[PDB]
Amino acid sequence: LSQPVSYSLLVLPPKKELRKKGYNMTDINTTSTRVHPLARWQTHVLKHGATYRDALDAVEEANTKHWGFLKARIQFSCGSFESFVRTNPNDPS
Amino acid sequence: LRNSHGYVHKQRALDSDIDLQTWRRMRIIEKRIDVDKADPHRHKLNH
Amino acid sequence: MVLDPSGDVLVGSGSGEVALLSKINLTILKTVTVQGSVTGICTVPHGFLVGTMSSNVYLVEGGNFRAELRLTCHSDTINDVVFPEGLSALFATCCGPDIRVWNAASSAELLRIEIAGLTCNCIQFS
Amino acid sequence: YEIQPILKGTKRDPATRKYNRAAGKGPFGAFPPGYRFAYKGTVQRTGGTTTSLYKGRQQHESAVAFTTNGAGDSKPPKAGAFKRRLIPPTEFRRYYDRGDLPLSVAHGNRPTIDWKVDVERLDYHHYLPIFFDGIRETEEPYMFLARQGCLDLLKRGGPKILPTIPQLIIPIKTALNTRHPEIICATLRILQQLIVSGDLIGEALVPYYRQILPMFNLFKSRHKNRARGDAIDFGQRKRDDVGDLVIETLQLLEVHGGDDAYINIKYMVPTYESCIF
Amino acid sequence: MFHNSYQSGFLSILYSIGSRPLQIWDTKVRNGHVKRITDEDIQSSVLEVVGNNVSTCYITCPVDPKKTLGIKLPFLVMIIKNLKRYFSFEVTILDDKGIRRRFRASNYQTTTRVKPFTCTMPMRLDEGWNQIQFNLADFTRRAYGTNYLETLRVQLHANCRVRRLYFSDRLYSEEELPPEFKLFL
Amino acid sequence: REIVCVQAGQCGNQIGSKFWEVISDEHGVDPTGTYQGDSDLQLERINVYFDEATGGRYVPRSVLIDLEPGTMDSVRAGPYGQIFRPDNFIFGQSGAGNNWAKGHYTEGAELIDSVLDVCCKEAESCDCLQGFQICHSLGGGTGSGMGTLLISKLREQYPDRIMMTFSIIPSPKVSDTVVEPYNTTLSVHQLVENSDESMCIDNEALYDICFRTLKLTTPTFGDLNHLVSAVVSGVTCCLRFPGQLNSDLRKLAVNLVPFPRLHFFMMGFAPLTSRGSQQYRGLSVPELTQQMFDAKNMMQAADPRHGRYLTASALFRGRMSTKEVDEQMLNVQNKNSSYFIEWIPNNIKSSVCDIPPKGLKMAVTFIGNNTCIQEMFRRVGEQFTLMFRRKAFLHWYTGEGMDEMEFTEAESNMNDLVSEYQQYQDATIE
Amino acid sequence: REIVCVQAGQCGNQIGSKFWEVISDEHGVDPTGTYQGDSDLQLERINVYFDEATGGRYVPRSVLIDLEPGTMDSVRAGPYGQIFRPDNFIFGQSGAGNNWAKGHYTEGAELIDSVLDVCCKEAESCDCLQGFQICHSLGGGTGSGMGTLLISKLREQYPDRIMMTFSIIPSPKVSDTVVEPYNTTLSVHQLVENSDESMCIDNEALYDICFRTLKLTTPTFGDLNHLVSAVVSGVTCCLRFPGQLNSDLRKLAVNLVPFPRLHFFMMGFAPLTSRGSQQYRGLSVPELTQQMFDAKNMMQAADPRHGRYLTASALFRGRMSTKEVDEQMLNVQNKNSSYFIEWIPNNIKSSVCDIPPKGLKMAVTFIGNNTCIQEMFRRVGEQFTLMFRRKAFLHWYTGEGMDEMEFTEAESNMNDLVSEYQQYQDATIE
Ligand SMILES: Nc1nc2c(ncn2[C@@H]2O[C@H](COP(=O)(O)OP(=O)(O)O)[C@@H](O)[C@H]2O)c(=O)[nH]1
Ligand SMILES: Nc1nc2c(ncn2[C@@H]2O[C@H](COP(=O)(O)OP(=O)(O)O)[C@@H](O)[C@H]2O)c(=O)[nH]1
Repeated sequence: LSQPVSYSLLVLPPKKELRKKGYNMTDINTTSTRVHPLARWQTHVLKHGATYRDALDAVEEANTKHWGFLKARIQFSCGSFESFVRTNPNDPS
Repeated sequence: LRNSHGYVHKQRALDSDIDLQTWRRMRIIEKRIDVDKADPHRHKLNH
Repeated sequence: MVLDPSGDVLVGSGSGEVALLSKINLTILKTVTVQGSVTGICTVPHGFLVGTMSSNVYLVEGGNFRAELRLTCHSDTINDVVFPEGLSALFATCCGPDIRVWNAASSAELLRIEIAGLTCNCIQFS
Repeated sequence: YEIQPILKGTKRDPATRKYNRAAGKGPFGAFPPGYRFAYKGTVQRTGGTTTSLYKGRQQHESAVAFTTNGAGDSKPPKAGAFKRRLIPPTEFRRYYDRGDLPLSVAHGNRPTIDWKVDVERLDYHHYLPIFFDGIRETEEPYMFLARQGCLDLLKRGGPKILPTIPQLIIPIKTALNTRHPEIICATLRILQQLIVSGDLIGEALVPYYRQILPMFNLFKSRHKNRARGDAIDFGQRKRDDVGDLVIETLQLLEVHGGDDAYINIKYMVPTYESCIF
Repeated sequence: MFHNSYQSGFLSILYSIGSRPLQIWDTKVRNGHVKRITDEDIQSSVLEVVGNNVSTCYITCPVDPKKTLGIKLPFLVMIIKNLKRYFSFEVTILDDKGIRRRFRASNYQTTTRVKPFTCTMPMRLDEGWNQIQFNLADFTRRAYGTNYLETLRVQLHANCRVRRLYFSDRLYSEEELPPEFKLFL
Repeated sequence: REIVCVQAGQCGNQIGSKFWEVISDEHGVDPTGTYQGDSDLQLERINVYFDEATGGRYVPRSVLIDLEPGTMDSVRAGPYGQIFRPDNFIFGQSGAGNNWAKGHYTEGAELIDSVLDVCCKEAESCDCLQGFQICHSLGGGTGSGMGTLLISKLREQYPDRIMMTFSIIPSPKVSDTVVEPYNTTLSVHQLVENSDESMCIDNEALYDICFRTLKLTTPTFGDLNHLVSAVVSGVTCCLRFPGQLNSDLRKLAVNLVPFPRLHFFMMGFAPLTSRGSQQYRGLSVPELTQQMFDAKNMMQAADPRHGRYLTASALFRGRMSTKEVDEQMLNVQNKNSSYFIEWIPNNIKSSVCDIPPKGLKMAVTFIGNNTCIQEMFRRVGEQFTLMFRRKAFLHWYTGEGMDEMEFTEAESNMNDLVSEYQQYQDATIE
Repeated sequence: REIVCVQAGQCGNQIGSKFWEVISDEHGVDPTGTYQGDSDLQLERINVYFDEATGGRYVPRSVLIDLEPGTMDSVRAGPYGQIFRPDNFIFGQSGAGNNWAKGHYTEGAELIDSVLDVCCKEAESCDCLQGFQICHSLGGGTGSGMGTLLISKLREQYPDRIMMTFSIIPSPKVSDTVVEPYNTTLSVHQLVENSDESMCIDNEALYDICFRTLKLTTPTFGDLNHLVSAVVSGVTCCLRFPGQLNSDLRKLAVNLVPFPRLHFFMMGFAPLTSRGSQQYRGLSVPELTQQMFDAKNMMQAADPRHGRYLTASALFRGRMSTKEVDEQMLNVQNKNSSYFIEWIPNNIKSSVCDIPPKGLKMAVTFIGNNTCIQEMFRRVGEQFTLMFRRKAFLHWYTGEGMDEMEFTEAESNMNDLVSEYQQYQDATIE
């Protein structure tokens, strides 16, 4: 019934900047629900004709676009959302 | 109500319809929106 | 050659590309490339199935035509099957130019060795 | 249900029908007559759940070119400098259909115009402007007859071609304004033939650069050489490249023009370079 | 590149005849074009480099900017037809003092200028087809007073039709050239 | 942190005129627009409701919309009318006729693009935008239809801001319009989806305020609209003056709304007292708290004794200690414990602001979230069902073009809202 | 650096009269000719437009030409008319008959020698001569025919100076004269060869300026001629007063004209605003720039949204910052980037002058070179082709003596001008 209206993304800064600030490259995998202190939220607007399929395609494009990415969120017009995470960290696909 | 260089005079204009309060309003507004503290062509005025 | 529910015609080529053609003027609307010569197109309520000459079966979705692979089989006389010494969860088979390693519990496969134009005859584990 | 073939770039093109309305008929003329507000559910229910991860999806509609918000992604409409234009009616068609012309086509592998009267006695004032007016045609047998007759008249003309120059400017200009590349190529080839066919003709055409050369500027950059890099083109025999033709025509005009053709050509086309000094 | 090759007699790197004439050349073309066309005067295929801006459109050799030709022959010979327009070319050489120097020739230069990195000179072309014989050793000795070792870059700019570029170890007469190098009208 | 106001229809434009009089008085703005105030404290937050014009002048961040200009011409001719920007008046050429479908579908869609253009021009000019504030009646025609249309469009365009509404709702005893149940039901259906927080007022409750508390002999709509302007300007007071414990519209919403459908609130304002009585009682925090919870001082017909408070908020203006505020709110929660929902450990938020309204030593405004609001919706749904079974006056709405399924959906959704309130009223820990 | 003005025909003489009123007011010259100004800056460049007579008096370097003296007697009777030198009024004894060929060939060659004698007497008196300035309409008879004749003669005698024209052109909706297409086509043919810069104004655009922006109830030709006198006096302002970034007619031509035929420009003037609105918005550089680029305020019928800007120029008068000018012109170029021709990296030139027009704190005049001018020439060519194919009124012109081939030449030249504009609009970098 409802249709997607936006998709949210959580990313880490580039690898060189993360090394410059002094945070370890590894030890990012954990069982806790908390996130890294340098992870930033950003959001984007989908077009009117967008559906679940092309929204998921855009999420996959963001996943393969750049390093430093494990969180996703697709927001519907009814206020609900579902999250996408990597089963294995620092490993795409 | 203005001289050639574009400034709003000092004293009341003869047979002016506006009152003193709006005259003071215009003066303070114009002093607020000036870009320099004085006219760079004062010396060329005659009377 | 299989017709979709809407009326358009599906095609399958020897190069491995699958396209969708319009019923009005026969122009390409969507396209996917898969491995192996396509021999067989199926219809499922949520998508399509494509079968290839190299015994690969793909599942594609009619929404925007993305392909995924769920089948791996040999296509010629299987010559030999062996087990490792002391291990039974996996076994290796040889057939034509291919050597494959399967998982005995789940019938999956994660390894492949290919030398094109040749035939493998006997395999053994160290 | 019904099918519609692409029908483009083929023997039956509706594109050639829109231009040159006079074409399409047989050897003779035309035949004698007789031959509300429906409910669509609750689309959004986001009230009471405002958050910072939301942002606007509508963002008004469209954009004005010079408003405060900006033009957005709007673009102005194209003028259509290269759009094909309708072909004006020609006097050659009327004079050929009526039956006043003394030429007929002699078939063969190399087509040649058979002349029923000696060319040197013709009144070029009546005939030469008529033939140049037929270059604009795009239907057989008018194209070959008109252009080959133009070449034949120019080649065998002699000293009588020179006084005809003022009467030839209007057909030359009207042929170039049609924005059909093949008509442009034919006109350019005939112009190259005309320049050298006689003497004191190049000096006569200097005052008329104001009417001819404006169309040269538009098409000097169009090229058919779509081959990548070092690949050769095997259709060079046809001479269907507009840019090379216009460049060599400009150079020939400069060489045969006389003392001060360069300044006029430079005033017409800006990116020109002199070929003499 | 040519450091380990045999270098004697004639060494040619360009030729209009062939499957890939521009194999070891790179093209930087804007507001212009490059193509191979048949020539009217000599009735054979030639390359054409024509553009509205002289500086922007050119072809370089070798393709990788970090590579050097490494050719030790003293002379450079070109086969260029003038089109009554602008034309320029560059050669970069190396001397026994270890300094990379440039030699630029253009047909619209007014005065010769000598600088520690560049020596710009005028160049005039005759009507029709021309062969240009270039003496790198003499020019280097006359400009910088320093011996010549090798060339390591060749450039060509619009506009000009080209058939063959080759190096030679000395000047040769008309009859001493092999048939494939001599042009015929 | 600036708010943009929208005034729609006759009721909205009339209440708005009194609101902008009260706000202009508090910040010392002459009806010519000249600042004439008497403390710098007034100027330093003037931006919250006023935009700054170039010379000596201030302009108010408000959009006026109506379908026939009669009300607008009366307010523009009024004593403060000149302050409003001429370009901000948007009007049509024929009235809404008090019909929701006409106001929503025919002239609504005709004007709405020009209204959205004005709202966007005003919003994009702000350096940081706070929520919108809208005043309209739910029983009318252009108020209900165009107000809810505009609310839906702004929620599409600004989903991250706050949406706040003040709304007039039909009295339980006497109707002002014959077709009120349809317009009210459709508007409440639209609001419960679109709105973040909505306040509801009965004119009958204001009449009881006037007669019992102020004992006015001859009240006029100016008095009712002054009471409303007092509470509306009071809720935002902490936004625009310093204080010991700051508060904000978003923080109010976060503390008041437990679940997103439960966003309908009651309002009250305390230092109401008749000209004869003031000699008998000095101002103090206990007196304000006692008036604050007295149902005589509440602006809705439903009474708290039949429901329970999920949450409440009190905003205090004046120079006072935090100890008395905190202990009064504790004592009221402890003494009346059966009327407070037991699975929330503390239902009242307090806030304190230093600067009272002129001529009062202290003031408080009260906002309350109480389940007794379900009886009002039940009454409206009953009257709707009575009218719909007989298709009462239905041809007007059907002739404009509405599907009946809209009416059955809106009735079903409101009925589910009353059921949801009833379930949470009688919920238990178990 | 002094300019000589020529006013031809009825339109030209009336616009000239209003222009010389505006200029004499700006330099503080009494209509008796006595200097009564209040700053030395007024006196120090008076030579640019005035010649010095012995006593108090100053005389303006202008020639008035017309074929019937009715207009001259009206201008001599006007409020500033006395200032003009009596010997400078040149008139014949029979009218132009609204016919271009008559105006060009029969009375033109009869009168032109006395006009050339006066123009030479005025020109040879200058110590250094700057360009000529000519005002005329293109739709009339003596204005078009004798104006273009005189322009051609002056271009023969002074080819190295500047020739500048202001020209009135037929409205797209209503004609004032039946034979307008012939006179317009022949005049544009003369101008594109002879002129250096030509400005075009539609009376319809001035009516829409007056009605929409100034809200005048009953505008008159005095208002239209004031708008024209404002732009005309603005173009020359940097010649005759100090400033932070001087500019000159030749610098305008060099920056505006990419190729010599593309010299026809549209005009606008910014601080137009009604007495009621003026209280709500102070003058500032963002406001002037926003009004300046709004097509509502531009004086041609073609709209910028159908074309692209090759170049534009803005001349600012007043004491103002350069930073605001530079950043606004950059911001406007960046936000609307598709409407600016891409093979020029920055299309707008700015200039700043210290001395505003009297009674305004600041002003800007805008000159724009836009391809949408092609629509006007195409429309005129269409109406010309409709009339000429049918020989609609040609016998009058042929009876004066014109060959029919002139009409086909003028049509062809205008059609080529349209083609050149269309080609440069759709050009690309490749
Ligand atoms: N409190 C108050 N109520 C009002 C006022 N004006 C109208 N109303 C009420 O609002 C309802 C009429 O709605 P109305 O504003 O006329 O709707 P509209 O026609 O769409 O603008 C009735 O219940 C009136 O009693 C006012 O100034 N104050
Ligand atoms: N803007 C403006 N246009 C004018 C004025 N007087 C006449 N016109 C227009 O000019 C055209 C008439 O041309 P006119 O000057 O009479 O030509 P003439 O007879 O040769 O002098 C018509 O379009 C008139 O509307 C004027 O004072 N101002």
